Amino acid sequence: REIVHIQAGQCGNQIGAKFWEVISDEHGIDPTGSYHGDSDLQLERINVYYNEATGNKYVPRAILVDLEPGTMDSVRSGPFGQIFRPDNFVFGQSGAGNNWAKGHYTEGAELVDSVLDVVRKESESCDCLQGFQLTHSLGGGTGSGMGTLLISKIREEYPDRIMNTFSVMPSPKVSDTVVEPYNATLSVHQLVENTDETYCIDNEALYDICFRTLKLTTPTYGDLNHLVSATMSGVTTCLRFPGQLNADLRKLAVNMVPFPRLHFFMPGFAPLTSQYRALTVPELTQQMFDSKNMMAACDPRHGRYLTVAAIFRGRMSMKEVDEQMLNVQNKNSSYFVEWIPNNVKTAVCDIPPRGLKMSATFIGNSTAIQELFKRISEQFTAMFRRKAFLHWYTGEGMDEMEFTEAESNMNDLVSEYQQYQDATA
Amino acid sequence: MEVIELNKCTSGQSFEVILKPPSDPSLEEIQKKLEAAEERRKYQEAELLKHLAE
Amino acid sequence: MRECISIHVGQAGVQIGNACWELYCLEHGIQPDGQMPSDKTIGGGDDSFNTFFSETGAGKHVPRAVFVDLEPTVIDEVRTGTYRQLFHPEQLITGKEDAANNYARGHYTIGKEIIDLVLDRIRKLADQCTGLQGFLVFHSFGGGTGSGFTSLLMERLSVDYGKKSKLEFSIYPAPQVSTAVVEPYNSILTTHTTLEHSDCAFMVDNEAIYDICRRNLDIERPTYTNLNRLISQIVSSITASLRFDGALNVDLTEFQTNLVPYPRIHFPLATYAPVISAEKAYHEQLSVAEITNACFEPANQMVKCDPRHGKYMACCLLYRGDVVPKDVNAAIATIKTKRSIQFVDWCPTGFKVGINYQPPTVVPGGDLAKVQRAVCMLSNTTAIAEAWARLDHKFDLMYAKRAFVHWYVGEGMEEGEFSEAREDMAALEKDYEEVGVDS
Amino acid sequence: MYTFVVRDENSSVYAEVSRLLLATGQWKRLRKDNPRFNLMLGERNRLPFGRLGHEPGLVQLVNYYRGADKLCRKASLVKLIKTSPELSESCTWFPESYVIYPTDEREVFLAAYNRRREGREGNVWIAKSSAGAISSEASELLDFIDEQGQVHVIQKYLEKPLLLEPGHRKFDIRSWVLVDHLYNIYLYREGVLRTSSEPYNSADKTCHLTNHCIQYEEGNEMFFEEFNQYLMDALNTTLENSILLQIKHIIRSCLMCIEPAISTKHLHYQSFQLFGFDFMVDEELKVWLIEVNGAPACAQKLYAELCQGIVDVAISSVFPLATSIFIKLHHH
Ligand SMILES: Nc1nc2c(ncn2[C@@H]2O[C@H](COP(=O)(O)OP(=O)(O)OP(=O)(O)O)[C@@H](O)[C@H]2O)c(=O)[nH]1
Ligand SMILES: Nc1ncnc2c1ncn2[C@@H]1O[C@H](COP(=O)(O)OP(=O)(O)CP(=O)(O)O)[C@@H](O)[C@H]1O
Ligand SMILES: Nc1nc2c(ncn2[C@@H]2O[C@H](COP(=O)(O)OP(=O)(O)O)[C@@H](O)[C@H]2O)c(=O)[nH]1
Ligand SMILES: COc1ccc(/C=C\c2cc(OC)c(OC)c(OC)c2)cc1O
Ligand SMILES: [Ca+2]
Ligand SMILES: [Ca+2]
Ligand SMILES: [Ca+2]
Ligand SMILES: [Ca+2]
Ligand SMILES: [Mg+2]
Ligand SMILES: [Mg+2]
Repeated sequence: REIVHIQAGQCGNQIGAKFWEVISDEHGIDPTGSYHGDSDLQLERINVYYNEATGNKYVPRAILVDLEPGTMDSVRSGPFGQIFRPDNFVFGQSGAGNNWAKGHYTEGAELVDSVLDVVRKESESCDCLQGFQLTHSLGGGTGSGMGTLLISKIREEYPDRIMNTFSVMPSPKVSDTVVEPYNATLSVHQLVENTDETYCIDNEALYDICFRTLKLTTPTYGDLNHLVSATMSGVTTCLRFPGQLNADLRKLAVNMVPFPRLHFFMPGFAPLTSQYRALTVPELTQQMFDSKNMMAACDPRHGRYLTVAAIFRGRMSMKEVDEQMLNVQNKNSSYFVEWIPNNVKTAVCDIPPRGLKMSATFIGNSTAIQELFKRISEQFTAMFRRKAFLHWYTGEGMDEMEFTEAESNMNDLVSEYQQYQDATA
Repeated sequence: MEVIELNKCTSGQSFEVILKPPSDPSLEEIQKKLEAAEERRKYQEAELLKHLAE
Repeated sequence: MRECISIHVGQAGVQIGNACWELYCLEHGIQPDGQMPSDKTIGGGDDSFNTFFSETGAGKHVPRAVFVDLEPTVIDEVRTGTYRQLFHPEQLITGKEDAANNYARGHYTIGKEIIDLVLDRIRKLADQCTGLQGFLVFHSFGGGTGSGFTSLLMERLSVDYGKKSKLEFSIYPAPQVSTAVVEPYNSILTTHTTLEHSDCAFMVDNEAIYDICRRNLDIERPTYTNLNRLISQIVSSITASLRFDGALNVDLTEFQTNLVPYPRIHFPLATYAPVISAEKAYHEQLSVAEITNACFEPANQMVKCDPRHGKYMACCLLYRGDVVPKDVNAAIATIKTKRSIQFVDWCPTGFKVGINYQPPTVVPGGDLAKVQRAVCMLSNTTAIAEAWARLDHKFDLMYAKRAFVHWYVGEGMEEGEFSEAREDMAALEKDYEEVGVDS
Repeated sequence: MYTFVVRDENSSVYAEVSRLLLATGQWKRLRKDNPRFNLMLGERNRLPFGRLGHEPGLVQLVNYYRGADKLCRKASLVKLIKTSPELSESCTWFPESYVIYPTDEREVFLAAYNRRREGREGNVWIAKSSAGAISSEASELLDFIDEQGQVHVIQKYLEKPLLLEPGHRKFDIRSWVLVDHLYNIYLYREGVLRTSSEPYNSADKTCHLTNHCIQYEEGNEMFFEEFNQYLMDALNTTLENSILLQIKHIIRSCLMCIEPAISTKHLHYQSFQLFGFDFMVDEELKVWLIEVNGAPACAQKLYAELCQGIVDVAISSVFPLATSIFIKLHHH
């Protein structure tokens, strides 16, 4: 039933805030937490993400976390800042210095108990908790280091609940600091053990989409976060709106993850928006499966899809949707594994996103994602082979061994993806 | 082709037509399996919490 | 008069149960508040419809039904629906969180927590039965509740109600309507566990119902409501002999006697005709011979398969409406010479026939045209093994890579249970080949 | 475009059909076990018909009729002709045949054999079976059947075959027949005669077998223009009149007989199949059906045109792309 949302760090809080703006709009909730919608389907599954406080107010079941106050202060000042529960803001002052060790071992350890206190308080008010979704980046300190520490503690205290993350992967094209490959590599290992579903949101891909498709010569983080918020709204649509599938996080994990470690999804969206022309179902299906519309910078033609989940939003012909989906599978027969029957699932929701008559959101468990983890691993090794920048971490108590193990684990992950990219029936 | 066993009533009738003649586990045994599965769950969870403790 | 208790497990079982009890109420003149004007014995009786409805002193006819689901949203539709007044709250059992399409989660993890409460409510229905015949169990193959909780419940029913008959209505999984990629797993697991606890099981392939809805009702995208109204017509024609005066199939034991010569091969193939669109303006009423011929068309079967390439072990014809035995025997004469109907050499080549004069009833505003005569054919033919083959192949494709297996082991199952279940299915397939094929 | 799969590499004809399908650029081959195919050029044995026609969005077609083995199996053919009212034991074009096990007919075979020895009639018989790839004494026949471990047919041996001159030599006729998803029957205009080079000696299996593997014209294969010209010169008649009306009649009888049991109309998948009919001709210009082959190879010269005929008539009629070489045998 209920989902508990957590956003950690600068990136995590900015994409999280956009997410709450978008879905609050879709459910007709104004910045003061009041419902002003015209349809009842807006409120049918509203409690998945919102508590109801008397006065007919809805409060996001969201927890905002950071080790420095700036980004959370902006969230409180931004649009919809007054919708969040003020007790749910949990922040320190020292910051994490884009250092995974500081978020995981030193500064973050000091704040983690207060976060877990707010988490416990939200869980206790849950009729039946499904699990948690975390928004964060892997390139920084707080979202990456403290994010994964939080996930570990939450798994300890709620071993049977689902753990889902939207994880922003760093890219040299949109780099804050050079140590991003270290942080991400350390984070990936944690995710491999302690999440059931992770949406890989690659900043390289977001940049390319803004530059090439959306024709934006100079993208900002806000422009990337528009794509991220549209995607997050797409993938959670089946959770938030009534439908024939009655989807929840655990059903999504069971049907998308054939092997526990291989749970890193490639999201995709169509039409790419930043235009009044109506988009037909064939165009939606062609764009949806195009690499240029996917938000992890991997080529799906370099691997094979283990599983696919697609949701179409708006008023359209379901017969045409099924026709186009079956057609695209037949055109791309070589890129779907044959030893999983019926591994492409389609859902429909009558309600479209804001400012579109119809859209499509794509969730792919593809072996091509190994490219992403290879990219990071290369960057990691390039610095690690000379021990470059390691002192920032050894100064916080870590040892080279932990780095060697994280690298080894990620290369293992890549190997595991290759094993099933080759396997056939 | 013969018709046999014709029964009639107010709601309907029934008959047979022939065209050619011919040419458990106990309750305890259940609870042992269920309790075995519960134990394998509890063991795997204990291994998880041990790992997290490390 | 001997009672029959219906058990509806999981989403598919519950929604189909809804369609069925709505149809029963229309067929017996029972109104949604439980009142039945034509019943002159208030508060009691041993009429034929009393096998499915008990009576209260207030004149309410209450289904002998239990609805079970591991989450509440589907059964809540029963609680707040048109026929809410029909059921005692004690009859609608709901859980907290479903089985997430996981057999192991429904059989072991979550089932073990609710099985005793379900058995309790069932025992409460059985206590008001002067002579309980047995149970009719409705469920899907593919769902986690539908498969796992049903198999556990069937074990416990074989324990607590030995000497009582158990019949299944099973929704066989189709990609056109499916919910999960792991449905082949759940199908094999629940079939293996349930096989020795079920006396007779009627499989309904969602693919067949879907195609019949598209083709005969001109519904481009059939919903669960359409599928379930068609399925409820078939179920009604199967249980009509239990609910009405008659001489054929008057007790659950007779289904085994007439349809199942060997205990493991207890899956009769159902074929239904005619299915006519209601929005269709111009209708023409099919003859006894036309619908009886339709019973041998693969496109009207509940499971897609070719009986021409199998052997019959038993064939029973259930007519409803304007039908007299003369037309039935004429039609049979024609068909025996125009179709390939081979029987096993150790069974008579007869047809057991039953006729109910009351024509099929349809839901007002439904998509089914009301016809003057209809027939459901139940035949036990080896051709249905094709469906098992299909299912088993899918199982094999995934299990060769152990895909998704970890979700089951994580609940307490063992990898060995998969192979055990699959070997049982291989035995079942071999049994069908031994009974039905020549060299 | 159109997807298809291949599950019979040994197939001579459908290796060429597989060749052509790619040659149109609009057909893409798949792996053997990928079930998302429009077409299956499938295997001879254990072909899983039960798994066809269940893929959503796909129209599925297979190059074999389930149940057509009753025609293409010798004991099955004999049983099918004796027990079908449409054919019957009376039918004139099938040589007298019996089935013997080493459901059995060992008593009636000898029962007629005595009626032939007493009648002083030509009493030569041949025993054979489906597994393989002649005598006047029955004891020598049955003792030969019991030494191998399979069901065998004993059939009358045509002691008066038509003989090609020059040579005084025996032949057999092969006709290729395509049955499509609508059960139209198409007789390929080009048949072949498979001849014997050693003169017929009614008093050595080579002289009495036509098969080619055991063996005037190139490769002992005489084609229809030449056999027709020979029939005109030597016997003042045409192939059409003297032989081809009977061949067409037999093909129609056999196929119409089993149509209700194998037809894929109203089924969830569709079948087609190419058959090889093997006929015998006696000195009265009477045509006798010898055997029906379900997976035949073609004549090397006739692989082309014919395989294009399979693609034209059988495959692209259901899966269309972006003068007839077939004779449509009409039927109801
Ligand atoms: N014909 C028909 N099939 C249904 C219906 N509901 C679900 N199904 C089929 O049942 C299968 C899924 O099983 P469910 O009954 O939904 O699952 P469940 O038993 O509720 O168990 P959970 O996994 O806990 O949700 C799919 O193959 C569906 O096509 C229905 O109302 N009618
Ligand atoms: N009753 C008969 N009278 C005369 N010759 C006969 C005969 N039966 C068989 N033959 C000869 O035996 C040969 C092969 O017999 P058979 O019917 O087994 O064909 P076959 O299956 O071996 C060749 P294929 O596989 O190409 O059809 C024929 O070419 C024919 O000349
Ligand atoms: N898409 C996106 N990426 C961001 C945003 N902010 C930071 N990043 C990326 O996140 C990484 C830096 O981590 P950050 O969240 O700022 O550090 P933290 O506060 O310690 O968690 C780098 O890869 C940045 O490119 C944002 O708003 N949107
Ligand atoms: C193998 O494919 C499957 C993939 C997912 C599910 C279950 C739920 C589900 C959940 C979703 O988000 C919460 C979702 O997309 C928004 C979705 O789209 C179809 C489905 C079931 C399947 O059979
Ligand atoms: Ca401090
Ligand atoms: Ca504390
Ligand atoms: Ca009464
Ligand atoms: Ca029993
Ligand atoms: Mg930053
Ligand atoms: Mg359910």
